[PDB]
Amino acid sequence: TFPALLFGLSGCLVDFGAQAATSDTPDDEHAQLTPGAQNALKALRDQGMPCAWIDELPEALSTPLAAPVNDWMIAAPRPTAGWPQPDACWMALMALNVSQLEGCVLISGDPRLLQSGLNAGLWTIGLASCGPLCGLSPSQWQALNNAEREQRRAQATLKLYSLGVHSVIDHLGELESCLADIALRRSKGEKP
Amino acid sequence: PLPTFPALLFGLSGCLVDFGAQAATSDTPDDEHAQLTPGAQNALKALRDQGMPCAWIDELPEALSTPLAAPVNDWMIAAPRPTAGWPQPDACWMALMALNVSQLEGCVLISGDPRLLQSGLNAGLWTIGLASCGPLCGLSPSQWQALNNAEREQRRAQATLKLYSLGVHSVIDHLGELESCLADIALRRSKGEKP
Ligand SMILES: [Mg+2]
Repeated sequence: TFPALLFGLSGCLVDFGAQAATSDTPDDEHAQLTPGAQNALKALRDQGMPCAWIDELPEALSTPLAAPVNDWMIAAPRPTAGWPQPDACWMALMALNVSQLEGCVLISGDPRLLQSGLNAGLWTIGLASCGPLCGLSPSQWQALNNAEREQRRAQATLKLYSLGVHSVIDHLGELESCLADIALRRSKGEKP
Repeated sequence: PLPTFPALLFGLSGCLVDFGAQAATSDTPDDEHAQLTPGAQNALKALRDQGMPCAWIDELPEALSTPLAAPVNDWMIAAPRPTAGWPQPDACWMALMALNVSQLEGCVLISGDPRLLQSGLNAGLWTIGLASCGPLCGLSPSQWQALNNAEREQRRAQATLKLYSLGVHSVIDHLGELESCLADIALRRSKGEKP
Protein backbone atom coordinates (compact mmCIF):
# COMPACT_ATOMS: atom_id res chain seq x y z
CA THR A 1 0.00 0.00 0.00
CA PHE A 2 0.86 3.69 -0.31
CA PRO A 3 0.14 5.54 2.99
CA ALA A 4 0.66 8.94 1.29
CA LEU A 5 1.81 10.75 -1.81
CA LEU A 6 3.76 13.99 -1.55
CA PHE A 7 3.87 16.36 -4.54
CA GLY A 8 5.95 19.32 -5.53
CA LEU A 9 3.70 22.26 -6.32
CA SER A 10 5.47 24.33 -8.97
CA GLY A 11 6.99 22.48 -11.95
CA CYS A 12 4.94 19.41 -10.94
CA LEU A 13 1.22 19.87 -10.15
CA VAL A 14 1.13 23.28 -11.77
CA ASP A 15 3.51 25.82 -13.30
CA PHE A 16 4.91 23.76 -16.21
CA GLY A 17 8.62 24.76 -16.64
CA ALA A 18 8.83 26.14 -13.05
CA GLN A 19 8.38 29.73 -14.21
CA ALA A 20 6.89 31.18 -10.98
CA ALA A 21 10.32 31.54 -9.32
CA THR A 22 11.70 33.03 -12.57
CA SER A 23 9.74 36.12 -11.44
CA ASP A 24 9.04 37.91 -8.15
CA THR A 25 5.67 38.87 -9.63
CA PRO A 26 2.73 36.43 -9.68
CA ASP A 27 1.55 35.36 -13.18
CA ASP A 28 -1.94 33.93 -13.87
CA GLU A 29 -0.70 31.50 -16.55
CA HIS A 30 1.45 29.65 -14.00
CA ALA A 31 -1.53 28.38 -11.91
CA GLN A 32 -2.46 26.06 -14.80
CA LEU A 33 -2.32 22.34 -13.94
CA THR A 34 0.33 20.37 -15.82
CA PRO A 35 -0.61 17.70 -18.44
CA GLY A 36 -2.39 14.76 -16.80
CA ALA A 37 -2.45 16.44 -13.35
CA GLN A 38 -6.22 17.05 -13.24
CA ASN A 39 -7.17 13.45 -13.93
CA ALA A 40 -4.42 12.06 -11.67
CA LEU A 41 -5.87 14.17 -8.83
CA LYS A 42 -9.46 13.08 -9.59
CA ALA A 43 -8.26 9.48 -9.11
CA LEU A 44 -6.41 10.23 -5.90
CA ARG A 45 -9.40 12.04 -4.38
CA ASP A 46 -11.69 9.12 -5.38
CA GLN A 47 -9.22 6.69 -3.81
CA GLY A 48 -9.06 8.70 -0.56
CA MET A 49 -5.25 8.87 -0.98
CA PRO A 50 -3.65 11.14 1.63
CA CYS A 51 -1.62 13.79 -0.16
CA ALA A 52 0.18 17.04 0.56
CA TRP A 53 2.09 19.58 -1.55
CA ILE A 54 5.60 20.83 -0.81
CA ASP A 55 7.38 23.88 -2.14
CA GLU A 56 9.91 26.58 -1.16
CA LEU A 57 8.37 29.61 -2.96
CA PRO A 58 7.13 32.54 -0.83
CA GLU A 59 3.44 32.14 0.20
CA ALA A 60 2.53 35.12 -2.02
CA LEU A 61 3.72 33.19 -5.07
CA SER A 62 2.58 29.71 -3.93
CA THR A 63 -0.95 30.67 -2.78
CA PRO A 64 -2.28 31.55 -6.26
CA LEU A 65 -0.47 28.45 -7.62
CA ALA A 66 -2.12 26.09 -5.11
CA ALA A 67 -5.67 27.28 -5.88
CA PRO A 68 -6.26 24.55 -8.50
CA VAL A 69 -5.43 21.83 -5.89
CA ASN A 70 -6.64 23.34 -2.60
CA ASP A 71 -9.87 21.35 -2.99
CA TRP A 72 -7.79 18.14 -3.23
CA MET A 73 -4.80 18.50 -0.96
CA ILE A 74 -3.19 20.31 1.97
CA ALA A 75 0.04 22.33 1.99
CA ALA A 76 2.60 20.48 4.11
CA PRO A 77 3.92 22.59 7.04
CA ARG A 78 7.21 24.27 6.13
CA PRO A 79 10.31 23.04 8.05
CA THR A 80 12.85 25.41 9.60
CA ALA A 81 15.50 23.31 7.88
CA GLY A 82 14.86 23.42 4.09
CA TRP A 83 15.83 21.19 1.15
CA PRO A 84 17.83 18.99 0.79
CA GLN A 85 17.28 18.21 4.52
CA PRO A 86 14.77 15.36 5.01
CA ASP A 87 12.66 17.54 7.33
CA ALA A 88 10.16 18.82 4.74
CA CYS A 89 9.18 15.25 3.81
CA TRP A 90 8.97 13.95 7.39
CA MET A 91 6.88 16.92 8.40
CA ALA A 92 4.53 16.38 5.43
CA LEU A 93 4.02 12.71 6.36
CA MET A 94 3.44 13.74 9.98
CA ALA A 95 0.79 16.30 8.95
CA LEU A 96 -0.93 13.46 7.07
CA ASN A 97 -0.77 11.21 10.18
CA VAL A 98 0.78 8.34 8.18
CA SER A 99 1.25 5.17 10.24
CA GLN A 100 4.61 4.28 8.64
CA LEU A 101 7.20 5.46 6.15
CA GLU A 102 7.08 2.25 4.15
CA GLY A 103 5.33 2.83 0.84
CA CYS A 104 5.25 6.67 0.96
CA VAL A 105 6.24 8.37 -2.31
CA LEU A 106 7.40 11.87 -3.30
CA ILE A 107 6.70 13.14 -6.84
CA SER A 108 8.69 16.17 -8.16
CA GLY A 109 10.81 17.42 -11.04
CA ASP A 110 13.03 19.54 -8.75
CA PRO A 111 16.37 17.92 -7.78
CA ARG A 112 16.50 19.78 -4.44
CA LEU A 113 13.05 18.53 -3.39
CA LEU A 114 13.79 15.05 -4.78
CA GLN A 115 16.97 14.97 -2.68
CA SER A 116 14.91 15.80 0.46
CA GLY A 117 12.68 12.81 -0.33
CA LEU A 118 15.69 10.54 -1.00
CA ASN A 119 17.30 11.70 2.28
CA ALA A 120 14.01 11.19 4.11
CA GLY A 121 13.84 7.53 2.95
CA LEU A 122 10.84 7.81 0.58
CA TRP A 123 10.29 6.33 -2.86
CA THR A 124 10.82 9.09 -5.44
CA ILE A 125 9.24 9.75 -8.84
CA GLY A 126 10.96 12.31 -11.11
CA LEU A 127 9.08 14.26 -13.83
CA ALA A 128 10.93 14.61 -17.16
CA SER A 129 9.01 17.41 -18.95
CA CYS A 130 7.67 20.05 -16.54
CA GLY A 131 10.40 20.74 -14.00
CA PRO A 132 13.29 23.24 -13.80
CA LEU A 133 15.64 20.87 -15.65
CA CYS A 134 13.63 21.67 -18.76
CA GLY A 135 12.53 25.18 -17.77
CA LEU A 136 10.23 25.82 -20.73
CA SER A 137 6.72 27.21 -20.57
CA PRO A 138 3.88 25.21 -22.18
CA SER A 139 3.97 27.39 -25.31
CA GLN A 140 7.79 27.13 -25.48
CA TRP A 141 7.73 23.32 -25.06
CA GLN A 142 5.04 23.12 -27.77
CA ALA A 143 7.18 25.19 -30.17
CA LEU A 144 10.04 22.65 -30.18
CA ASN A 145 10.10 19.86 -32.77
CA ASN A 146 9.62 16.19 -31.78
CA ALA A 147 13.36 15.46 -31.69
CA GLU A 148 13.96 18.43 -29.37
CA ARG A 149 11.27 17.42 -26.84
CA GLU A 150 12.75 13.90 -26.84
CA GLN A 151 16.27 15.23 -26.30
CA ARG A 152 15.08 17.51 -23.43
CA ARG A 153 13.15 14.67 -21.69
CA ALA A 154 16.00 12.20 -22.03
CA GLN A 155 18.52 14.71 -20.66
CA ALA A 156 16.35 15.52 -17.62
CA THR A 157 15.63 11.79 -17.14
CA LEU A 158 19.30 10.90 -16.83
CA LYS A 159 20.01 13.84 -14.47
CA LEU A 160 17.15 12.65 -12.25
CA TYR A 161 18.28 9.00 -12.25
CA SER A 162 21.86 10.16 -11.45
CA LEU A 163 20.47 11.65 -8.21
CA GLY A 164 19.22 8.21 -7.19
CA VAL A 165 15.54 8.79 -8.05
CA HIS A 166 13.59 5.50 -8.24
CA SER A 167 11.44 6.10 -11.33
CA VAL A 168 11.17 8.84 -13.97
CA ILE A 169 8.04 9.49 -16.07
CA ASP A 170 7.19 12.19 -18.63
CA HIS A 171 4.14 13.70 -16.90
CA LEU A 172 1.48 13.00 -14.28
CA GLY A 173 -0.64 11.12 -16.81
CA GLU A 174 1.84 8.33 -16.20
CA LEU A 175 1.59 8.46 -12.40
CA GLU A 176 -0.89 5.57 -12.01
CA SER A 177 1.21 3.11 -14.02
CA CYS A 178 4.38 4.37 -12.34
CA LEU A 179 2.91 3.69 -8.88
CA ALA A 180 1.71 0.26 -9.97
CA ASP A 181 5.24 -0.63 -11.04
CA ILE A 182 6.70 0.56 -7.72
CA ALA A 183 4.13 -1.74 -6.05
CA LEU A 184 5.42 -4.67 -8.12
CA ARG A 185 9.03 -3.82 -7.23
CA ARG A 186 8.05 -3.63 -3.57
CA SER A 187 6.42 -7.11 -3.79
CA LYS A 188 9.80 -8.41 -5.05
CA GLY A 189 11.40 -7.00 -1.91
CA GLU A 190 12.74 -3.66 -3.16
CA LYS A 191 12.98 -0.83 -0.63
CA PRO A 192 13.89 2.84 -1.34
CA PRO B 1 35.60 0.05 5.68
CA LEU B 2 32.07 -0.78 6.94
CA PRO B 3 29.16 1.70 6.59
CA THR B 4 28.98 4.23 9.43
CA PHE B 5 26.05 5.35 11.60
CA PRO B 6 24.96 9.00 11.33
CA ALA B 7 22.88 9.12 14.55
CA LEU B 8 21.68 6.94 17.41
CA LEU B 9 18.35 7.30 19.22
CA PHE B 10 17.83 5.79 22.69
CA GLY B 11 14.82 5.25 24.89
CA LEU B 12 15.48 6.86 28.27
CA SER B 13 13.57 4.85 30.91
CA GLY B 14 14.18 1.05 30.74
CA CYS B 15 17.07 1.59 28.39
CA LEU B 16 19.74 4.21 29.29
CA VAL B 17 18.59 4.47 32.91
CA ASP B 18 15.78 3.10 35.11
CA PHE B 19 16.31 -0.67 34.74
CA GLY B 20 12.86 -2.29 34.67
CA ALA B 21 11.03 0.97 33.72
CA GLN B 22 10.25 1.73 37.37
CA ALA B 23 9.52 5.43 36.75
CA ALA B 24 6.14 4.19 35.45
CA THR B 25 5.28 3.03 39.02
CA SER B 26 5.21 6.46 40.68
CA ASP B 27 4.17 10.02 39.79
CA THR B 28 7.08 11.49 41.72
CA PRO B 29 10.72 11.25 40.62
CA ASP B 30 12.88 8.64 42.35
CA ASP B 31 16.67 9.16 42.46
CA GLU B 32 17.19 5.36 42.37
CA HIS B 33 15.66 5.21 38.87
CA ALA B 34 18.35 7.50 37.44
CA GLN B 35 20.99 4.72 37.84
CA LEU B 36 22.39 3.86 34.39
CA THR B 37 21.63 0.36 33.05
CA PRO B 38 24.37 -2.33 33.05
CA GLY B 39 27.10 -1.55 30.48
CA ALA B 40 25.76 1.98 29.75
CA GLN B 41 28.89 3.82 31.02
CA ASN B 42 31.08 1.68 28.76
CA ALA B 43 28.86 2.08 25.64
CA LEU B 44 28.32 5.82 26.23
CA LYS B 45 32.03 6.63 26.71
CA ALA B 46 32.82 5.11 23.29
CA LEU B 47 29.95 7.01 21.66
CA ARG B 48 30.65 10.34 23.34
CA ASP B 49 34.38 10.07 22.59
CA GLN B 50 33.50 9.33 18.92
CA GLY B 51 31.23 12.39 18.71
CA MET B 52 28.32 10.09 17.71
CA PRO B 53 25.17 12.28 17.57
CA CYS B 54 22.80 10.78 20.14
CA ALA B 55 19.40 11.84 21.44
CA TRP B 56 17.06 10.25 23.98
CA ILE B 57 13.34 9.70 23.54
CA ASP B 58 10.66 9.13 26.14
CA GLU B 59 6.94 9.65 26.84
CA LEU B 60 7.05 10.03 30.63
CA PRO B 61 5.89 13.36 32.07
CA GLU B 62 8.62 16.03 32.20
CA ALA B 63 8.62 15.82 36.04
CA LEU B 64 10.02 12.31 35.63
CA SER B 65 12.18 12.31 32.48
CA THR B 66 14.06 15.52 33.35
CA PRO B 67 15.58 14.01 36.55
CA LEU B 68 16.02 10.66 34.71
CA ALA B 69 18.20 12.34 32.05
CA ALA B 70 20.69 13.62 34.69
CA PRO B 71 23.44 11.06 33.88
CA VAL B 72 23.34 11.84 30.09
CA ASN B 73 22.39 15.52 29.82
CA ASP B 74 26.07 16.64 29.74
CA TRP B 75 26.14 15.67 26.03
CA MET B 76 23.04 13.83 24.85
CA ILE B 77 20.15 15.75 23.25
CA ALA B 78 16.63 15.46 24.69
CA ALA B 79 14.41 14.70 21.64
CA PRO B 80 11.42 17.03 21.43
CA ARG B 81 8.12 15.44 22.47
CA PRO B 82 5.82 14.80 19.49
CA THR B 83 2.16 15.74 19.32
CA ALA B 84 1.29 12.26 18.02
CA GLY B 85 2.70 9.61 20.40
CA TRP B 86 4.02 6.09 19.90
CA PRO B 87 3.71 3.99 17.73
CA GLN B 88 3.48 6.95 15.27
CA PRO B 89 6.92 7.61 13.61
CA ASP B 90 6.87 11.27 14.80
CA ALA B 91 8.91 10.78 17.99
CA CYS B 92 11.80 9.29 15.96
CA TRP B 93 11.67 11.72 13.05
CA MET B 94 11.55 14.63 15.45
CA ALA B 95 14.59 13.31 17.30
CA LEU B 96 16.52 12.97 14.03
CA MET B 97 15.59 16.56 13.11
CA ALA B 98 16.79 17.75 16.53
CA LEU B 99 20.16 16.19 15.61
CA ASN B 100 20.15 17.90 12.18
CA VAL B 101 20.45 14.46 10.56
CA SER B 102 20.94 14.70 6.80
CA GLN B 103 19.77 11.15 5.86
CA LEU B 104 17.57 8.44 7.40
CA GLU B 105 19.96 5.82 6.03
CA GLY B 106 21.93 4.13 8.82
CA CYS B 107 20.08 5.76 11.74
CA VAL B 108 19.39 3.38 14.67
CA LEU B 109 16.92 3.29 17.58
CA ILE B 110 17.82 1.34 20.70
CA SER B 111 14.98 0.51 23.18
CA GLY B 112 13.39 -2.31 25.18
CA ASP B 113 9.88 -0.85 24.84
CA PRO B 114 7.71 -2.49 22.15
CA ARG B 115 5.78 0.74 21.53
CA LEU B 116 8.84 2.89 21.01
CA LEU B 117 10.51 0.15 18.94
CA GLN B 118 7.34 0.09 16.82
CA SER B 119 7.68 3.88 16.35
CA GLY B 120 11.27 3.31 15.13
CA LEU B 121 10.23 0.54 12.72
CA ASN B 122 7.38 2.76 11.45
CA ALA B 123 9.82 5.67 11.04
CA GLY B 124 12.03 3.48 8.83
CA LEU B 125 14.95 3.06 11.26
CA TRP B 126 17.21 0.17 12.17
CA THR B 127 16.22 -1.14 15.62
CA ILE B 128 18.09 -2.78 18.49
CA GLY B 129 16.02 -4.34 21.27
CA LEU B 130 17.15 -4.77 24.87
CA ALA B 131 16.37 -8.10 26.56
CA SER B 132 16.91 -7.33 30.28
CA CYS B 133 16.07 -3.80 31.28
CA GLY B 134 12.79 -2.99 29.50
CA PRO B 135 9.06 -3.20 30.38
CA LEU B 136 8.65 -6.81 29.10
CA CYS B 137 10.90 -7.76 32.00
CA GLY B 138 9.71 -4.88 34.22
CA LEU B 139 11.82 -5.79 37.25
CA SER B 140 13.86 -3.40 39.38
CA PRO B 141 17.59 -4.10 39.78
CA SER B 142 16.88 -5.67 43.21
CA GLN B 143 14.05 -7.84 41.81
CA TRP B 144 16.12 -8.86 38.77
CA GLN B 145 19.06 -9.73 41.02
CA ALA B 146 16.81 -11.75 43.41
CA LEU B 147 15.89 -14.17 40.59
CA ASN B 148 18.10 -17.16 39.89
CA ASN B 149 20.17 -17.50 36.69
CA ALA B 150 17.57 -19.75 35.07
CA GLU B 151 14.79 -17.21 35.72
CA ARG B 152 16.88 -14.36 34.28
CA GLU B 153 17.63 -16.51 31.20
CA GLN B 154 13.93 -17.38 30.80
CA ARG B 155 12.87 -13.70 30.97
CA ARG B 156 15.57 -12.55 28.50
CA ALA B 157 14.59 -15.31 26.06
CA GLN B 158 10.87 -14.36 26.33
CA ALA B 159 11.59 -10.63 25.77
CA THR B 160 13.98 -11.49 22.90
CA LEU B 161 11.33 -13.47 21.04
CA LYS B 162 8.66 -10.74 21.46
CA LEU B 163 11.06 -8.10 20.20
CA TYR B 164 12.02 -10.18 17.13
CA SER B 165 8.29 -10.79 16.52
CA LEU B 166 7.78 -7.01 16.30
CA GLY B 167 10.34 -6.97 13.49
CA VAL B 168 13.32 -5.64 15.50
CA HIS B 169 16.64 -6.11 13.68
CA SER B 170 18.93 -7.31 16.52
CA VAL B 171 18.43 -8.08 20.21
CA ILE B 172 21.12 -7.80 22.89
CA ASP B 173 21.18 -8.40 26.65
CA HIS B 174 22.46 -4.94 27.69
CA LEU B 175 24.22 -1.81 26.41
CA GLY B 176 27.68 -3.33 27.02
CA GLU B 177 26.91 -5.29 23.84
CA LEU B 178 25.95 -2.23 21.79
CA GLU B 179 29.32 -1.73 20.05
CA SER B 180 29.46 -5.31 18.73
CA CYS B 181 25.76 -5.18 17.84
CA LEU B 182 26.27 -2.02 15.74
CA ALA B 183 29.35 -3.54 14.06
CA ASP B 184 27.26 -6.54 12.94
CA ILE B 185 24.49 -4.25 11.60
CA ALA B 186 27.17 -2.34 9.65
CA LEU B 187 28.27 -5.68 8.11
CA ARG B 188 24.64 -6.52 7.22
CA ARG B 189 24.37 -3.05 5.60
CA SER B 190 27.58 -3.72 3.65
CA LYS B 191 25.79 -6.79 2.21
CA GLY B 192 22.89 -4.65 0.98
CA GLU B 193 20.46 -5.13 3.91
CA LYS B 194 18.09 -2.24 4.62
CA PRO B 195 15.71 -1.73 7.56
MG1 LIG C 1 10.42 8.57 -23.60
